[PDB]
Amino acid sequence: MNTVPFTSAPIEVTIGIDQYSFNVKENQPFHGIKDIPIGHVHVIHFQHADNSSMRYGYWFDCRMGNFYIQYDPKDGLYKMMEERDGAKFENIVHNFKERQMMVSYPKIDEDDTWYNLTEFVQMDKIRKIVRKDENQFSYVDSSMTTVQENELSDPAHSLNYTVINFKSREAIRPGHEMEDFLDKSYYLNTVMLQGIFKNSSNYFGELQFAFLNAMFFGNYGSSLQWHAMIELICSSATVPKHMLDKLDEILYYQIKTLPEQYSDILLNERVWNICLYSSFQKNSLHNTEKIMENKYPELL
Amino acid sequence: GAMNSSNYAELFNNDIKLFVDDTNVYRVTVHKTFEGNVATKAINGCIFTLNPKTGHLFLKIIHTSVWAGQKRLSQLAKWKTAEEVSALVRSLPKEEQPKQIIVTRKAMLDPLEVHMLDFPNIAIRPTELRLPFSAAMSIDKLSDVVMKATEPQMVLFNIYDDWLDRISSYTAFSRLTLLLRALKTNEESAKMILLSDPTITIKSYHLWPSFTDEQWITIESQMRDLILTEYGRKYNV
Ligand SMILES: CC(=O)NNc1ccccc1
Repeated sequence: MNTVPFTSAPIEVTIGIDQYSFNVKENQPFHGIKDIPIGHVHVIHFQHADNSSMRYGYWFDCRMGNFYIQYDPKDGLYKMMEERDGAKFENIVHNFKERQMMVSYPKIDEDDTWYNLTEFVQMDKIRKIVRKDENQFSYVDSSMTTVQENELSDPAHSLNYTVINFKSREAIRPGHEMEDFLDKSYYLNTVMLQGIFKNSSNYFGELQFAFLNAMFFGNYGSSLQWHAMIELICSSATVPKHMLDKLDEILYYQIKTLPEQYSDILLNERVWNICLYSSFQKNSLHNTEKIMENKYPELL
Repeated sequence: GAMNSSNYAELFNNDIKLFVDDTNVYRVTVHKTFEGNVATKAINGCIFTLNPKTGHLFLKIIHTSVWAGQKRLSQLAKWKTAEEVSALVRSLPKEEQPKQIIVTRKAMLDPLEVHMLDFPNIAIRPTELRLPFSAAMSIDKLSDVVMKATEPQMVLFNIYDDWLDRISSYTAFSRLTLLLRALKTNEESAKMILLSDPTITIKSYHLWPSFTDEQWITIESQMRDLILTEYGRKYNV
C-alpha cells in the first residue's frame, strides 16, 4: 500500500482520489492520503472552495516513483511533485502516519469499481497524449482542449486523443463510400485496431481514459472522444465477439458510476439511442442497456 | 449555411454553383401480383443538376439496370446520386467546377459530402426553399429522353432556351420556377396553358414555346392564377 503525503492544505478545497472525495478546510491539519492500492493507475484531483471553476488533477502510478502534493501560492494550486530522495520520503511519511494526519483510501473488498473503470489505462500510454515528459505523473483540467478541437490553440497543454472522423479520407475507402460510411468495420478494425492502437486493450484504454477525464474534470473534449470511440464500434457491423462483450462491461460500470445529476451534459442522446436501438450492436450490449433503461430512461 | 429567401440573389453572382435534385432518380410503379400481393417495378429516372445562372442542365439518366439485385433502393439512390455528381465535377476542368453544391433535400448532404471528400473547397449546402424541381419530368422532351433510354446516359440541355438573350438569370430562374410550380400543382392545366395556341411553336432545340415578351407576361399571369386557384380548390378559400 502506497502514500501521497501533502506538505499542508493552505486553502479550502475538495480533494478527490479515484472515485472518492472529501472536504479539507482552510489550514486544517492535513497531510495527505494513505493505503492507496498498488497495481492500478490512480487520479488525485482538486476543486477549490473559492472557485468551483477549474477542476484539475494528476494521473499517477505509485510504482513509478514517490509523489507528494504541495500548494503553490504563486500559481495558486495543489501541485504534484516527485521526491527522488528515497529515505527522506519514507521518513516524512512515517512521521505523518504516526501522528495520524492522513485519510485512508477506503476500499471495500467486494468493490472492483476502480479496476473495472481502469483495466487498460497505462501510465506510459497516457503520456502519449498528455505530453509533459519531465514528469512521471500527468496534469489534466476542465478547460484543456484536444488536438482535434484545435483543428476546428496551445499544443503543449492539449489532450492528443487519437483522431476519429467519420467523414474523412482515413475513414472512407475510395469506391466504398457508401459501404464504409454506413458500416465502419474497415475504419474500426483495419485502420484503428490493426493500424493504430495495435489491439483492443489499447483502444479500450484510451476510451476509459476519455471517460474519466470527462467525468472527473468535466473536460468537454474528453467526452466527445469517449462518445466517438463508442460510436465507432456501435456503427460497425463486424466486431470481434470478445470486444463487444468487454465493451458491454466497460460501459456498464461507466454508467453505474456517473453521478445521477451530471448525466444531462455527459451523455449524448444520439450516440446512445443509436448504440442501443439502431446500430448493428443494438442486440449486443445487454448489461449496458439494462442499466441505462433503469437509471436514465429519460434519455430514451 | 442553409439557403432561404434572405440570401436568394446569391444564386446569380459569379461564383459557380449547381442545384442537385434527387427526387426522380428512383421511380416505381406499384402493382398487384397474381397471388394478390403488391410489388414495385422500377422505371428509368434521372438526376436533375442545374447551374441557376447559365441555365445549363446536366441530366443524368438512371437506367433501371442500376437497381438489379440491389436492396434498400431508396437509400442507395441517394448514394448513387452523390457518386454521379462527384463524377460530374471530376470531369469538369478546374475553372469549371462549382464552388458550391446546393442539395434540394437534406438527406443528400451526408451521401454527397462523403463523395466529395476530395473537394474540400466545394461547399455542400442544404436549402429551406420548396423548389419545384420534381416537376421536371413534366417537361415532355425531358420525360421522353428518360423513358426511351436503354443504357446510362448524360444529356445536356439549357432549361432557359434562349431567354438569357433578353432577360437576366434572376428573372429566367423566376420564370422557370413559376412554370415548374404550375406543372406540379396541376399538370393538365399548366400544359393546356403553354400550348393552347398552335401558332406558338417549340423549336427543336428548345424545351419551351417561342413566346414573345408580351406573350410571356400573359403566360406568366395565367400560371399565377393557376397556382392561386389550385390552392383554393385545395384549401377552399
Ligand atoms: C494513445 C495511446 O497511447 N493509447 N491509448 C491509450 C490507452 C490508455 C490510456 C491512454 C491512451
